[PDB]
Amino acid sequence: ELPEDPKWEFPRDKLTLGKPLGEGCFGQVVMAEAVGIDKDKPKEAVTVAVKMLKDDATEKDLSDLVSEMEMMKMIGKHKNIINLLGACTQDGPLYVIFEYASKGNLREYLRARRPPGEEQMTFKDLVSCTYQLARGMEYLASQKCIHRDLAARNVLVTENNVMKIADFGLARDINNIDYYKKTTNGRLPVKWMAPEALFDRVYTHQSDVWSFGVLMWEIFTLGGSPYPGIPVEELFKLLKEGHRMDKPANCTNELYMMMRDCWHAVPSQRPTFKQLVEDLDRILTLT
Ligand SMILES: */C=C/C(=O)N1CCC(c2ccc(-c3nc(Nc4cc(C)n[nH]4)cc(N4CCN(C)CC4)n3)cc2)CC1
Ligand code: NA
Repeated sequence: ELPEDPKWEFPRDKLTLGKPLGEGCFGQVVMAEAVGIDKDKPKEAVTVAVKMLKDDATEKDLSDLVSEMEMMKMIGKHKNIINLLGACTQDGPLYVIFEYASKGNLREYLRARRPPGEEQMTFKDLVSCTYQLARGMEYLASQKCIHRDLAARNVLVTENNVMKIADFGLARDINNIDYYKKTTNGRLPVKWMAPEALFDRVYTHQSDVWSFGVLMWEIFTLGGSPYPGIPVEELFKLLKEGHRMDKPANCTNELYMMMRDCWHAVPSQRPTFKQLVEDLDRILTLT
């Protein structure tokens, strides 16, 4: 069925599925206890998150879940990327086992910390969040990975408020895009997507940078919805004409100019992740 990969395999007898965390796209995610998944402590149970198919799964859903698991393998480890811990790939349903982030996705996290007009985000927190995600994305870029679905909803927050890029279902090696074919990039959410991904059917690191701009806007509006009141059907005409989202209130001119830089029409005129990391480092240090 699936070719065995001993390096990553995890005994099913050692995994105890628990309460569900939620559902979307090609899968479901449940909380679980894994005994000895940290090999240095073979009798310790760790709380983990298990991604598996839903009952109404399609062939494509399975393909996507396999693709995500395989991608997590190719990427290697980093503090701001959700860690693959192992997989049950043999003699039963596909379980992809990830490190557990207790606080769920960043969009809901930020929305829950909006003031009345479960605590409050400081400016420094927002910049920190942004910086962590830039570092994650820089590392990703260096591993030849394009994520293609960057967005607040695809970031998980740990118990200690560490930001972890997640949901690698759409992620590709940079060389594994079907350039110029009309079906290419057809499953990317339009409001986070670089124009060239649609108009040219390509996807480079600079396309991810565009998405990161949108994510920055989400962060600074505390989980606001991009292009409020503009239907998806009308976006791409407005973008060709040079329309861009206005500056969020609790955001500096400098950080807004960085967003606008990520949204440069010309992909090559956008900053790299490395430049974003350096700039955010400087700003975070100063605050
Ligand atoms: C469509 C893209 C895609 O691949 N999916 C859609 C969204 C689905 C989803 C993912 C994650 C959660 C989720 N996860 C966690 N923790 C977690 C998950 C992982 C892999 N590691 N840690 C926690 C939560 N919550 C929900 C509300 N609780 C109050 C807090 C914890 N939710 C849900 C859905 C995946 C597939
Ligand atoms: Na089914």
